[PDB]
Amino acid sequence: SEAVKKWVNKIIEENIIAVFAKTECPYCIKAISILKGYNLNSHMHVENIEKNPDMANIQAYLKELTGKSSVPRIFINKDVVGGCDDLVKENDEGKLKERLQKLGLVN
Repeated sequence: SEAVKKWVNKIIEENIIAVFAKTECPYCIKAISILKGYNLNSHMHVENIEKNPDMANIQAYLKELTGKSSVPRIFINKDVVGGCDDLVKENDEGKLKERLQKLGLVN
């Protein structure tokens, strides 16, 4: 409960780019690949919450934070990006690059 929330928080707060994912999910894989395409590997953490005894608790907390329980769930500098579709929209429309520029992750 408190333990789960603290664990999720630590992932989000200690990594500039935090992705919560599940096993063999093409939208998780696509989102992570897009982010690595910006050379973000050094500041990215991917957590597979399907391989976790508390998956449902984690998903419920992600829904409390973001409005959705599904993965992938993507945070950038603690800001909610959302899922892969949200990432695609931001990427295509220049918003992702702008985010990353403000973080010094992209020129």
